[PDB]
Amino acid sequence: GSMSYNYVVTAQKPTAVNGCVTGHFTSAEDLNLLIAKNTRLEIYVVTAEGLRPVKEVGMYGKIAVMELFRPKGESKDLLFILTAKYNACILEYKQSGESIDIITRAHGNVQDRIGRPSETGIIGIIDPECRMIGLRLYDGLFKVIPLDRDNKELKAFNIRLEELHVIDVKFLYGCQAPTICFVYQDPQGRHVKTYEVSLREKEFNKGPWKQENVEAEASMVIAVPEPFGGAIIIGQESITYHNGDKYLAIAPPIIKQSTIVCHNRVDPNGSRYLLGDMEGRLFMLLLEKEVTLKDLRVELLGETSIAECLTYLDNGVVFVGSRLGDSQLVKLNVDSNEQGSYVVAMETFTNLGPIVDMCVVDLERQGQGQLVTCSGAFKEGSLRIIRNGIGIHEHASIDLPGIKGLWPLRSDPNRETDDTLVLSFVGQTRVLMLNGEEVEETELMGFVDDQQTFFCGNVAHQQLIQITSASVRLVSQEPKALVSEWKEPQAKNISVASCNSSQVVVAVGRALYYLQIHPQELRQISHTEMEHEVACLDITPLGDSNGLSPLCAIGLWTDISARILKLPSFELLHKEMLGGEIIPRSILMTTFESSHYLLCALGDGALFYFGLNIETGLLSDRKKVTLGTQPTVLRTFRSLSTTNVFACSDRPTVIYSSNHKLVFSNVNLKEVNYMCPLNSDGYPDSLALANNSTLTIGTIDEIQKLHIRTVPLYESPRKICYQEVSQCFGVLSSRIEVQDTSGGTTALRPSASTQALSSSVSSSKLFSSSTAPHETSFGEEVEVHNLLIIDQHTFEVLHAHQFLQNEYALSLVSCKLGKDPNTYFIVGTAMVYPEEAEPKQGRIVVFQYSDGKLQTVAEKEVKGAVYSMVEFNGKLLASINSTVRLYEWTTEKELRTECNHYNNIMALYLKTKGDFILVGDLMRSVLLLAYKPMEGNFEEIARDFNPNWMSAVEILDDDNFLGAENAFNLFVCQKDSAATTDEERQHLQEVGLFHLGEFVNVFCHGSLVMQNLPTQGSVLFGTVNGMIGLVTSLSESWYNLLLDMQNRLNKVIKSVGKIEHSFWRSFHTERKTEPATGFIDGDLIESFLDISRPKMQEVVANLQYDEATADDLIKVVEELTRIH
Amino acid sequence: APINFTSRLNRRASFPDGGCFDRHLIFSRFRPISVFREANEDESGFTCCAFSARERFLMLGTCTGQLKLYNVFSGQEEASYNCHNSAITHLEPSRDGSLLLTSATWSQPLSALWGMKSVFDMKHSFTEDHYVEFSKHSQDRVIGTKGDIAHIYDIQTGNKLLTLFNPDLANNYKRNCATFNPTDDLVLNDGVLWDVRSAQAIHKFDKFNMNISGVFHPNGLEVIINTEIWDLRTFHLLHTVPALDQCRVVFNHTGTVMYGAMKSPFGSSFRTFNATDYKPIATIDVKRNIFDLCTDTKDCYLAVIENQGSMDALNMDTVCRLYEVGRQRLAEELA
Amino acid sequence: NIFEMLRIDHGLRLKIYKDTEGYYTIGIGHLLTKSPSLNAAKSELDKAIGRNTNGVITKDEAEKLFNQDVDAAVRGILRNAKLKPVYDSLDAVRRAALINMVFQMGETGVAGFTNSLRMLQQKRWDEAAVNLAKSRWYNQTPNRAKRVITTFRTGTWDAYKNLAAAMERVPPSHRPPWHSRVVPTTMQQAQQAMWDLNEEAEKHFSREELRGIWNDVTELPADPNWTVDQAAIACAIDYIRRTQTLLFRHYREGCYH
Ligand SMILES: [Zn+2]
Repeated sequence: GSMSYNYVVTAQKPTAVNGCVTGHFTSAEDLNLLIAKNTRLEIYVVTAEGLRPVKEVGMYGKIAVMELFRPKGESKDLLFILTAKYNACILEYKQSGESIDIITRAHGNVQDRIGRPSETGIIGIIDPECRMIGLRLYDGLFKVIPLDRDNKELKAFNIRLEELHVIDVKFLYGCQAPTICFVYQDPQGRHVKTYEVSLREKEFNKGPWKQENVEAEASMVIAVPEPFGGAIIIGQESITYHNGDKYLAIAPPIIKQSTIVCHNRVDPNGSRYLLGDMEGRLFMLLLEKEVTLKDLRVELLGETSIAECLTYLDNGVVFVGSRLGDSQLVKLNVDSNEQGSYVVAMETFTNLGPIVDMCVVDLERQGQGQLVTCSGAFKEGSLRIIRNGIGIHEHASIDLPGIKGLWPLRSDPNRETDDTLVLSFVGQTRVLMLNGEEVEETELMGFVDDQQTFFCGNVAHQQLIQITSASVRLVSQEPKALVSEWKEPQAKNISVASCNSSQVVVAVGRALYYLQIHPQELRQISHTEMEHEVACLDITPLGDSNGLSPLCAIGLWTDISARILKLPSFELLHKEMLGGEIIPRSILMTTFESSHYLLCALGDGALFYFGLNIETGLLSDRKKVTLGTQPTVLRTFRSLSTTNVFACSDRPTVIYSSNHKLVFSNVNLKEVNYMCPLNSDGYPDSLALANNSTLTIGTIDEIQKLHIRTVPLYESPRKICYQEVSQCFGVLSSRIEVQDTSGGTTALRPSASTQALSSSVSSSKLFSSSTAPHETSFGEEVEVHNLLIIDQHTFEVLHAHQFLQNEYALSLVSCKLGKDPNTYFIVGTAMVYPEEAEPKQGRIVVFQYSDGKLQTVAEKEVKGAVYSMVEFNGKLLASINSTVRLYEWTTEKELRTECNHYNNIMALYLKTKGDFILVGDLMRSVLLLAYKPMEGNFEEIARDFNPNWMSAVEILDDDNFLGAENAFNLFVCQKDSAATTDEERQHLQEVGLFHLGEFVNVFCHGSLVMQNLPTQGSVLFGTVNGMIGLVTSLSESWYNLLLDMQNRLNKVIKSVGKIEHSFWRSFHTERKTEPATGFIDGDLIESFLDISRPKMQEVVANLQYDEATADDLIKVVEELTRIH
Repeated sequence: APINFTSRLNRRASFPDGGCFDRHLIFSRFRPISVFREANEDESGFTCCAFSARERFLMLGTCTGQLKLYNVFSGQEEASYNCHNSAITHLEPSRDGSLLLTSATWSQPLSALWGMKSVFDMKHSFTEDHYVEFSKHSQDRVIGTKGDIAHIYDIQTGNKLLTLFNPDLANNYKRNCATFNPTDDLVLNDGVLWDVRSAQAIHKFDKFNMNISGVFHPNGLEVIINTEIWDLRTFHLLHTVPALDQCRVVFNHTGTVMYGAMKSPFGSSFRTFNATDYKPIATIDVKRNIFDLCTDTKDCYLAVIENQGSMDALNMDTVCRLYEVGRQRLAEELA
Repeated sequence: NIFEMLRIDHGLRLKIYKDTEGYYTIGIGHLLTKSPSLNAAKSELDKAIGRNTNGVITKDEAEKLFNQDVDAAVRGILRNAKLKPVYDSLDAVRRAALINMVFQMGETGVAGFTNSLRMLQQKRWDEAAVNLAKSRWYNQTPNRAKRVITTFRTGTWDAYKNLAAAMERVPPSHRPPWHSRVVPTTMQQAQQAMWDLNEEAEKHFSREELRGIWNDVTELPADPNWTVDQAAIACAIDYIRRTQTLLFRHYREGCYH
């Protein structure tokens, strides 16, 4: 049989919050906040500071239940987690001094092989006595896990539950025996019922109080603690309380507006509760006591992010866990503000989910794509620009133009910190003092100002040098006088300069002079004439720590040579002839991770870097990369004990090392020309840069990360595409409006489509005669859909075009068609009427955005929803409900159909390569078409008949097709053109399977790493949880090596909850479960770099490839990390 | 749970019942794509249909006891076998693809078990069992029916492991067919629930029907006798559905859709139902008399065995027609 | 790689098994003995292969057994009047494809393709491929044949490289029943079957009813080509189809007899 060889790695961890819980998990004394982000568990200690990050762990499972509990006899809380695949575990947090480990106290899989998973999903509850764990996994069953300390395998037992449709369930407080309280639904209505749980008989007994008949939409039960006990039950219009025979009901009008979806106890007395609803409102539910419960009261506090879950921490601080928007740390105030809100945001946490659509664009530089995502759901909806690089923390900005040089200089020998700074301008020099935070002009006498400074700094013997166009000037410090001065004999101009603590090398034309710095003396040590004119110099002392360099790096004119000379003889030790005929402008010797290199940037952006031996001067292992066009200035700075080289150019770059492979990482700035480190008393561990107009000072981060810029929209973005020629993005969005007594609709809040710079509304008469459907009622919601034209620089909404009433904008393409040279925005729509099973009407609408105005170019009525559109060889390929249709763009500028395909249930997803078309179906997974141009119609090449409920598709190459489906699995199909029969030839065999644990909405070819000059292809993908992943191809050589690595890693790495990695990654649906094939778990491979080197040795044993040591595979895995 | 599909699809991408609405759309559509005719016959004699274990072939029994297997992709006959001396009335291959159960009309043996690895031969015969069926959980045993009696055999020894009958509780159902529950722990025969380990009758359901014996729902929670749905735990009547009256009821592989098929005495249509709440999805009217139907495990194809011509005419020409599930013909299609 | 070739064309089994005649076999179709004793088979394998095996061998064992079968088969070709000419005419790869054929249909059955082998010798490969497909050998086992023929045509193993998992297969057909419409049969046989079926049929229907079916059947037009015997046998077969169909529908409707 056949097989594919793919590899998938995480570029961005999931950011949505699926659950959060509070308690005492790291110790009995301090207060923890636990966050579940689908697959990762984050532990924090609550502080007055905010949240102290303590430990983040990951699991081989989707966290479906997460609840803390304290068994009697235990000093601090234990953690119960249940996986979506039904892995159950109990966890304890142990800190062995400096090291932290979460130990698995009990574990097992609680799955019934015949079970109907419930409507409201997995529910996990623990009684107040910590005497059991209750699971509602399936209908008609209630699983029970006794919690006495023998139960190290979480052995469970089911109880037949008569009521088959349970909405929510909780254990009650203050009960004689363990008692569950649940809302359930039957043909009479929905109701509240109680049972006692007999653990020793393993059955249900009659509950404390009778059943009552609750609200039609009662959806959550709250267990009220003692002394009151009982249950609160939240519905869409009422909040009720239930106990022995006590009962109260309130129906405040405020809560009818939106469904309350989560809740949280504030105080252990149960007198106050937080309630969050689906449009972001935060309520306080107050139970009035007398003593007994007199009444219930709802009070609106303000607005948060749409909350998936809430947890009150302490001192009025509330964590808002969001999955439709950013998570928040929020403060409840006693006093309201202007607007009457008690809710004040303290801290925002980035959430990319849901990623509904995305695209890759090379906006700022060339060769390094950014992702622009459609993120968030309703008032949280936004665009997110995802850029790879290193960011600076600006702390100052002065508009001093025309800087040519910059140096950090210490002023007072008695102190350890840089507290002066000197700048070079064309022809002359200024000095500024750096007291405090803000700077002001000085001059330290002994320094010139009539000539252009080429260098200055702290030199040996408590004194300072400054080299200019006509002098080396040496200045003592404590008297601060001009204490020695050099000059070329015939007084020519100093062209090039270089210097360190003890040494000076300067050039005048083809000459070099080597001078030593001794007390009050510039001693000229030696002189030489170079073959050709001197372009650049460097004497940075490397290696064996002397302070005095035996080497001089030099770049020359007229032969593009980099030469390493020996001091003081100027002996030629090495001559590297470089490529081309433009001068080297900057040469530098440095050491990265205890290894010496020679760097030399030429004028045309190019930069070679050799291995340099600091004892023999050999230049080896020549490598070349390009870093822009403006010639590059090299300049060194260290961080903790590491060192880095900041490469000034039109594209600033930071060069460092990572496992002995050099990193070239983009800097998030415009164009930096000159740079230095500056550790001031007011700018510790900072930098200083000059952008040709301004001089900026700030802090830089250590390693490169993903950087996210957020454009709020306050609407739901749905699709995005980029128009290069009009330097803007096209974005489809919808907002929710509510019908009012006027008969029309009202938006809840301003948003992108209601605040555009210009705007239009559809003139189409295309659905006038068609039937008038069920009219909308007052107070009901409707969707208004819009094409947004968004500027690629300011991200302002330049234009908003409102579509027809009841029209959904479903798909979007930017392209040119036929002979027409205009670039158009093309939009596929559906007429969506809420009572109708499926749209039977739709439009394809051609717009163009020219000279700041959007015009409707053409229109085409179709017979259903246009889910997908792709530019196909100057033609428009579209899917209308179950047909795939190819359109031609006539010279009259109308769409005219060329051919149809009809073998679909619902053609949701389209991708193309060449004349091939990949179709993704609602239920019948994927299908391959070919356009036959000598007949002008479609040929169906092959199908996959398996019932995969597709959510996104992608063509990896002419033979391989990637699929994602609604059960969080990936698969790859292959056609076999070289098959001996038509039956074989027309069947796509699934040759790759993998459980991702995310739900994928979009694939697209692209990469967030710069690629100049192990792995083929780059497909990015976005998920509902905001996780961004990467899929790529491997040879069979690499796949077999890393598959071997994976099984070896799995025996060594401990998994939280003791979940088998092969069980986690197994392809799993309710139709079948199979082990993964054809997929390397890149996240597992990368965790190799994090294990201890003992563990690292144990994995590598008994292993050979082109033996194998621990170091060979660090070079492999480190190389693999560079794809993202 | 928005009624319109397009609203549900959008909500899925950003804010994930809807699967029920999806099934109402999918399993209301059947477009015919292929007809299978018995080779070398002016009037086909097919009586029974089932899919191959890997469903590459359509297994078609004939009125003269033959079993003819056709390639689904090409329609060409692949193999023929001699099984009985009367019309095949039932077919059931094993999941592993190693064995097959057959049932005849009047010849003896009425039922048999056949190997399907390298040589199609009889493994064991069930001489007077007119209906025969595998155990559900592990396909290790065979359950056959003789009138009101149930017999359980072992698929390797062939020997009768036990016999279930209780003349005091029996309902003497016309079309009685004994069957296992999905766990093989229980057996329903003649409207009477049996505990297999203890060979004891657990419960006798009341008789509101004359023909239908009853089936276990694949969810393990309900028992479907004709038009009556009994809670498997409490034995209370959960629903009554008049549409299931006298219908052979099949479940799709995942147990979320229920098929049912019925002057002339036979039926012209089959109905689909949401298996989880029994609401009807669609009534698909073939213009012809139907005698068998079966689905594949992929919910891709539905094979129906249809009598060609007028309904009351009852011609002999009986073919098998393939439908593709979830698929429809548009007006623009028919040109 | 003639071993691998036949591992895919014929199959390899490592535990003793029975072939389609009931004889004991191991490896790739290596007949151990025609005896019905498994112990007689287990000892022939124990002498053939070096050690005592208890009827289980590993691939390296089977290939040693296979190559001797190939060795034995080429000695049969090398000593054949109609096959030694063309066996010497081919290189290693293309003679391993003729060894493939003699393994299938016997070296005497291969000797039948007289003008097919004449073209092979003459090295006329494309023309030999087209005439080779016009045989029941091709039409019965088309998979195997067209992969051996591509070996004859091109001198490579390409029809055997990177293949996909074999599609589901199904046991060979039984021998056709007496009422098969191309295999002939007798009148007593046709007459007896009606008599047999009528035992059952008369329990459910009157004789006037059954005669109506006989009448209905014999009043349809027949081949002007048929003999009176062939026409009468055709009437019996249609009668049996009709009546069995009526019995099937009767039981489905419900038989209270
Ligand atoms: Zn009868």
